[PDB]
This record gives sequence, structure tokens and C-alpha cells, in this order.
Amino acid sequence: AQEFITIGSGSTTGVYFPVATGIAKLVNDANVGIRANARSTGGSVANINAINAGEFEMALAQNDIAYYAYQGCCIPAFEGKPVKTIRALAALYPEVVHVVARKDAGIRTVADLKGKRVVVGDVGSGTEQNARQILEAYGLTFDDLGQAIRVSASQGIQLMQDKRADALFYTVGLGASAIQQLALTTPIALVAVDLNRIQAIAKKYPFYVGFNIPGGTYKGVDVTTPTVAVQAMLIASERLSEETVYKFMKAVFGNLEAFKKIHPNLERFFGLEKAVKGLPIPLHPGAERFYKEAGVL
Ligand SMILES: N[C@@H](CCC(=O)O)C(=O)O
Repeated sequence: AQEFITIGSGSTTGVYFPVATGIAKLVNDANVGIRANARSTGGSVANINAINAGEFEMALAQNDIAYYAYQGCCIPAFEGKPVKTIRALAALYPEVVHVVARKDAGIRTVADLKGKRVVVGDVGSGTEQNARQILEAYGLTFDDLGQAIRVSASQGIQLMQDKRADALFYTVGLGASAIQQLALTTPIALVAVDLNRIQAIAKKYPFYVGFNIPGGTYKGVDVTTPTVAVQAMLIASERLSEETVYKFMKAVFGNLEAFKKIHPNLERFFGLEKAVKGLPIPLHPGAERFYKEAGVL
């Protein structure tokens, strides 16, 4: 318990939080000199800013946001100043853009969001970035919305449940508690996001891939949902030593069975081979060593 590691995540009812919490517990149980804890946050942007500032040693973040940060481009949060202090540890699972709408709000498509009260994501979230890009693909801006609300997942579904919001965006792994919870109490529907419309701007944002949310994933949503997704990644500060990261990797990913128990998305989508597939930023030296020894690299 000599070296402290705080892992930035997201809303407590998202997927980043339980994954980070599980990862922290697993590394702590390994007794390798690391004392880890997860911290709820606004998401990808907030997490990357925290790692750069030296506040967090690790964090979960979307591959697209990590790329923009490392390159100092593409989104207002990082344009003009690259964040070269972040390194990738592993690609984890697909993060799907969920566009949730109350059935009584007159919303069947993204275009219908015009004049509506929409939760666009949390402050410092990756979700907000995707929402802004997707809305533009449909000819809209936050100003065209009735209200552009930035709150946590728990606050967001509360607004939806009390009818103070009409729709909500959430770039998150399938099965997020926040969405499951909302589906059980409120009549909701998932709005589609056309990949082709997105493809029209794929040159600016190349990380989107087509993704179908299986019918029955959430209560009351029995039809499949055609949308888009990016990739969740575990990242770390370049400042962490190779030895520390290497020990961490063996304690967390070295125990694959234990790791997959952390969340259904890991059991369903995680694999060491895919963990190093199409990474947007450089792997941390400690992770490279782990993957080389595992035969993955
Ligand atoms: N990818 C989302 C967070 C999703 C989650 O918390 O599971 C974001 O960066 O805003």
C-alpha cells in the first residue's frame, strides 16, 4: 500500500465506475504494493484533464476522446494543446451511443430533438462530444434544443423520470444501471443514429463504428436499435513507472477470470488480443512489456 493510484471513471450508475471500482479491488487484493481507488467523475474529458494535471494516475476514457486529447485537436476541450502525458493500457469494450427519449415527448428521430429539453451528457463527458457531433450530422446544434442539460447519469434519469427532460444522450457500455433503472420506471424508446449520416463526417471523426443494441437489452425496448459506438479504454499517466504499471497489469489482466467478473461487458467483449487492437495513443511501457510476455504483441 505504498503507491497510491486513483482511477478516474464516470457516473456511479454508468459502466466506467463499477469497472474502475472492480479493478481497484482486484489490484488491492494482489498485494503488490499498490493501493487503488476509483473516483466518480464527469467522464472522459474530465478524466484526461485530471491525469494531465497530476490528480489521477489512471482513468477510463473513450478512444476517440483520447485521440483528440493526445493530438490536441478535433474538440474544443483539447484543440490547440496536445496532452502527450497519457498512455493506453487496454481497449476494454464497446461504448454505444444511447439516445433515450420519453415515448410521450414527440421524438422518433435525432432531428426531432429540435426544441426539446435534452440531457446532452455530463460536464467533462465524452458523451457531450458525441452528442454535439451527432446533432450536427442531423443539422442541429445545442442552441436548436429547447434546453441543453449537463448533469450526471443519476441526475439525468431523474429528470427524465420526473418529465423535466425529454431525451438523454449517454455514450456508454450496454447494460448501464442508469438506463436499466429508467427503463423499469418510465416508458422510453431508443432513438437510432444513422451511421451513413455519421459517415458523411467520418473524416473529422473516424472512430465511430456501426452498432446494434439487441432488442430486449432494456425493459420495454424490444426492437433492436441501430446506432454507433466507440471504444472504452483504460489509460494511465506516462509518469507512472514501467514497473508499477507492469505489476498492475499482471494483477489485473493476468487474472483474466477475475477480471471478467468485474462487469458483464468485460465477460462479453474483453480479450487480450483485442485489448491491443487499434489503439489511438501509445501503450504505456509497462503494458507493452505485459502484452509482449503474454504473446499478444
Ligand atoms: N464514455 C462516457 C462515460 C461512460 C461510463 O461512465 O460508463 C464518457 O466519457 O462520458
